[PDB]
Amino acid sequence: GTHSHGLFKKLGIPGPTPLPFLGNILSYHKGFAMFDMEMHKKYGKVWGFYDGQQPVLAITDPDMIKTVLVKEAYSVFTNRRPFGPVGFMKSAISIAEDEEWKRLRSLLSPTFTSGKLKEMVPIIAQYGDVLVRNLRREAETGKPVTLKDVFGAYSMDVITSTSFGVNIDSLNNPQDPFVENTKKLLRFDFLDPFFLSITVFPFLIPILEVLNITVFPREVTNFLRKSVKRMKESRLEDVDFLQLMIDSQNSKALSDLELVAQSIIFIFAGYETTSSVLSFIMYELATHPDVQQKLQEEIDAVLPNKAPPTYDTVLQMEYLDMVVNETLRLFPIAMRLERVAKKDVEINGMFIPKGVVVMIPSYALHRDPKYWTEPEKFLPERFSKKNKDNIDPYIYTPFGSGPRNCIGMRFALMNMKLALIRVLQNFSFKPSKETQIPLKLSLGGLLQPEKPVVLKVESR
Amino acid sequence: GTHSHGLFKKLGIPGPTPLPFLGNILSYHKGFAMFDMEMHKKYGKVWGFYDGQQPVLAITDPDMIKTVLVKEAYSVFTNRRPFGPVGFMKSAISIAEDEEWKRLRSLLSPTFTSGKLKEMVPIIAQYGDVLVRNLRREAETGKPVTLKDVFGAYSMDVITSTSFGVNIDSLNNPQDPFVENTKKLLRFDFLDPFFLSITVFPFLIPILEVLNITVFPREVTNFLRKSVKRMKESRLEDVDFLQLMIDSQNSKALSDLELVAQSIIFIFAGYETTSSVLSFIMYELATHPDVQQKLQEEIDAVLPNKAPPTYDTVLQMEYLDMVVNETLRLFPIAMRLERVAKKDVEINGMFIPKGVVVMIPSYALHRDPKYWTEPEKFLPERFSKKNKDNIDPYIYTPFGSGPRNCIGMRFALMNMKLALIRVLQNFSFKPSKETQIPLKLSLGGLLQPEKPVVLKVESR
Ligand code: HEM
Ligand code: HEM
Repeated sequence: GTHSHGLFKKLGIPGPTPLPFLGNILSYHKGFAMFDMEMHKKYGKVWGFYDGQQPVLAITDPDMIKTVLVKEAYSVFTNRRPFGPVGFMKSAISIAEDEEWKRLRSLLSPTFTSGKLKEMVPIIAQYGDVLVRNLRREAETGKPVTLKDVFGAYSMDVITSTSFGVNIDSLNNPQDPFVENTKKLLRFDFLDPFFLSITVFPFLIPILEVLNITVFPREVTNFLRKSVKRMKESRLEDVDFLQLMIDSQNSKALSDLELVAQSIIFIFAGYETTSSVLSFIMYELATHPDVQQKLQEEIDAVLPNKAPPTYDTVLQMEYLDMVVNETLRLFPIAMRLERVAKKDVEINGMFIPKGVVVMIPSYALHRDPKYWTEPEKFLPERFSKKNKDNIDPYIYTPFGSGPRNCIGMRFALMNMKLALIRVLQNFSFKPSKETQIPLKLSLGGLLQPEKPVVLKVESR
Repeated sequence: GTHSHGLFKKLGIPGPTPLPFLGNILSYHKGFAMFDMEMHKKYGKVWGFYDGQQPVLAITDPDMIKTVLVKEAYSVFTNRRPFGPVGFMKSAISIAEDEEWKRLRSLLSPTFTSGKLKEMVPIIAQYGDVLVRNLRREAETGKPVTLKDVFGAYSMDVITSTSFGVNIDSLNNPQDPFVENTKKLLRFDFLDPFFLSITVFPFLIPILEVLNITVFPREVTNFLRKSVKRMKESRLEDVDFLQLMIDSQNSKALSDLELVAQSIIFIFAGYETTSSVLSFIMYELATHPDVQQKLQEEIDAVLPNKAPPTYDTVLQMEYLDMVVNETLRLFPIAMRLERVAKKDVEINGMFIPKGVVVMIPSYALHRDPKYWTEPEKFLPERFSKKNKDNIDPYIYTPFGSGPRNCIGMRFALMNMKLALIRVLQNFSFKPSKETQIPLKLSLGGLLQPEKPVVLKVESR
């Protein structure tokens, strides 16, 4: 109906007037980012809209954002919006709620410490070497390279080896059953017809769940469930995420099925995200030769030509950090951050009813001219140690913020940097005739290039 | 979704471009009649629209209308659009389909013959007398009279006595259990929130039916079911619709439950319809004193003052027939006629896919300036025996047409005429200060005055 559709009107909150049943979902016809940009421009600091019957409050004031993401994380804003239909993946840390979430976050946090990270570096390193060799041969036969294919394959190689201990060159072994399964763990397009229908008829989710219909492919999760079981029967008895998880449940203990839910959600959270960002980075480097050259000069200085990167030397590369951060400013692939008000609240003068989704529009904030000079331009100096103090951590939020921020942030940052270093040590990347310049974005539910980035790759 | 929403586009048929999920239902914001008028003006002869995902083809060419309502009634256009949730009322003749319908129509047709009608006339007559006495006393204490209350009560008195043999003065016995139940059998507002939701989510109807949720009030049908049973146990053993029905099943025979379904649907089809039209007629007569006076003169001529009307004398009153017909031209209370294409068809050059609802917009056609001079004016002479041959029976369709037209047409016409005669013999009807002039129509799903017609009633 429209019973909920008078909420923001009643609170004096501005926003696009909702249609019966649909709410404002027709405003998604150009994707999430364009919707949020336009609403921001038109309504200002705060606006309300409806995903079907679901009220969503967008906030843009960084003190408000602090209150939601940090200060009242545990009291009120603990969970993201409910998500289904799911089966056992209900126990995935990204989907879990309240005490169940707070428990998983505790069990898993030790796994993502820098100390653990540093021990994982040799493994990630090995597939940098693989990425290079794959790159090199796709180059010495001089045709333009599809980044998503080579970085996609890199993204997988690193997850498997660092999570399970499965050591596969996915690019050259694409019909390996493990590869064929895990490669299906792509990000959801919440603007596709199934999810729009679920948004308009959310009362159908329980019907789907009772039939065990789930948006995580059953065949894949079944396969991974069986794989995990056999590896646990290979480790017991005879350095990866699985081992650390195996060891932790070896004590309120990581259940068997819970363990596998986390393994799967890690792939899901890390696979296409990491691939996408690396593609964006290489696009920026290719279209800004001066930046690519300067980055190559830093790498060569820190690592006298082609010395292998280490954890310590990665942390030494300031310009590398700037390029990664500025690319993430332009392309915050989550686009929005979300928390549900689990009870009535009044934050910074504004009353928010229980059940409202409070949304932080990262993409819109990242490109807001009020906080960023020439926001559409790629300018790494934004993040130089001189200019860096100028950056509000509640305006710049590519990994979110607070207790429920990206738990794999450190790993993803390290992963990408190690990829970039090895790749840049060996090659230069340049536009091809069929490089899309300037880059156009998908008008779908995922922040990605409209067409895959294709670059000419030249050996140094 | 919108899979169906490209149908008319594919057939080159014009119409309002549909929204996802909703189709064109937001176009109903001013009711059915205004929607059809506007679409007619804007698209012309034919147009297509979507009630949710359901394609509806509106036709206005009288040869096309003939083909649908008459020529291909049995082959293709046998049923109206499916209607639920219903329980046992599935076997009501108005709701039944195909062979089940064709059977019920045969079993029930003998009941609505003129010969039967004439035998029912004394019974209907008695409640004309009751209507008058009720009117007279509400008048001699001189306050403006709410037509829907007095005609509403008349409408019920005639159904009960002529259908079951229940003889009640409903106006003065409003808490009689029979009255209290039957008075709930009002017409559905298909633009109310429940029906709009069912239109957008028709896949929910079977879920409702398996829980025996039904749009016919269960308490009422239960009561009427029990009543019918006790009267059948009073007739057996020891002139109305029930008796004629009782006698017919006394032989492919009218089942017990089927009998009761028909009794109920008759009330439903006859109660508010008859009341509404009588109210419209009195409104026209009150606002056109010359017409009311001329009608009173005919009645007095045919029935030398206050002689009781008979079947034969009713048929003698030409100006009475003209006034009734012209009121029905202005206010065709069904508004639309509908048939579903049960298979693919090509009528008059135009292909119509199986499953499309073909709709004839009676209200729009009744007020179409191309077929009617000054269509908004009340002009009984339209239907004078001189001008009457000028009337296309597929443009003027207040009772529909073909094998599935209004089976109670004769009865309803006789009923109203007998009411009007008795009422006009005794009173004159005039505007009150709070009479709405000109009359405004409801913007809801039912063709009715926006506010109830209230008239000053004066004894002759
Ligand atoms: C550059 C790549 C990545 C980006 C841009 C990214 C971004 C994000 C963002 C914005 C959130 C939501 C934070 C919030 O709501 O405040 C998130 C959550 C999460 N991410 Fe990442 N992520 C990336 C890679 C990874 C990787 C490699 C992992 C590996 C484990 C991972 C695991 C997770 C998990 C488990 C959550 C949910 C945390 C929770 O609910 O407790 N992500 N990510
Ligand atoms: C002035 C009052 C009335 C008007 C304007 C009216 C009008 C209509 C219309 C337009 C239809 C659809 C015809 C078609 O689809 O071609 C219809 C159907 C029907 N009407 Fe009436 N009606 C009235 C009174 C009555 C009464 C008193 C009865 C008593 C039995 C009745 C019984 C029915 C039935 C059973 C149907 C469905 C017939 C079938 O599907 O076979 N109506 N009516």
